[PDB]
Amino acid sequence: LLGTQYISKQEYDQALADAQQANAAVTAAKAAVETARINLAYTKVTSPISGRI
Amino acid sequence: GKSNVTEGALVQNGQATALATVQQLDPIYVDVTQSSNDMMRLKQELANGTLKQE
Repeated sequence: LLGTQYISKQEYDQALADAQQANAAVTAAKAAVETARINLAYTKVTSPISGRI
Repeated sequence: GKSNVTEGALVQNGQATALATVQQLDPIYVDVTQSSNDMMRLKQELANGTLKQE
């Protein structure tokens, strides 16, 4: 729509924000998955050191 | 100082054993054990009198 009629630079910006805004939440949850995963496959091995157990 | 922990050893936040010991030796403190009754006479004398100081 940009350059076309209805776009209403404000409104497109409104969604583009929503784009901007939503994806940020996307980044947010991804960590949530991340924090969990590192809390799930976290278990267990082991002391980053590789040695006689 | 030394390391209370080697690499890989798990730790918690503000946990009981600090990991390493920083220190500053340029100045230093000496705690002087003084007989309780003693220092009495000290001011006891320093007003006694006499005694004096520097």
